[PDB]
Amino acid sequence: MEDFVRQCFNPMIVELAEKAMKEYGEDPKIETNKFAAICTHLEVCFMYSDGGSKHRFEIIEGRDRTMAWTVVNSICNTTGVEKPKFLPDLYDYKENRFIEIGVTRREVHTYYLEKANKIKSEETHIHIFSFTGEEMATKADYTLDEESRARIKTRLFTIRQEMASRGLWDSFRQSERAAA
Ligand SMILES: Cn1cnc(-c2nc(C(=O)O)c(O)c(=O)[nH]2)c1
Ligand SMILES: [Mn+2]
Ligand SMILES: [Mn+2]
Repeated sequence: MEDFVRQCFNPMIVELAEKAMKEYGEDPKIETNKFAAICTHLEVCFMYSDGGSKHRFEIIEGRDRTMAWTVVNSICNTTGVEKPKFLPDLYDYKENRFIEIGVTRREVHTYYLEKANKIKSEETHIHIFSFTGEEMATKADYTLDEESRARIKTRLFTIRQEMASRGLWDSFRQSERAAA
């Protein structure tokens, strides 16, 4: 499993996963499912930011916690936007709002209401992707164009197929159900 992760994602993502893992106190060699999930969340987040005009998105995910909070504060103190209570993943300079990306292995609408009640924000936008090509967003506003969202969708599934081609998909979808 660990070997798969390291040859499936790019070193830059892999390294960023390992960092966040050790911060929480988690061993990337023992909890290899959480390893793969973080790598995935990262990738999805980067492809999502890619998706706008050059200066559009601010990437909050992947940074160091302290530095990430400093970024948020800078936005709130400049746009007027209400400060969130938990760390989002992006900010949209076009739609004047924060974004939270999720990647789940259970239902889009199940994961949505777990994240929304956790943030309790009438301003932070939400967007959930699935390993089955499904998506849900606050007020059904999906931010990006069809082509962009479809690419991430495609990719997520390619990983889903890839794990299953080694018999790691069952264990991976079970582990998220084992977490909640
Ligand atoms: C219960 N749980 C397990 N993993 C997460 C989780 N944590 C984070 C995080 O920022 O720590 C995410 O961005 C994310 O998408 N999921 C939450
Ligand atoms: Mn996050
Ligand atoms: Mn997220």
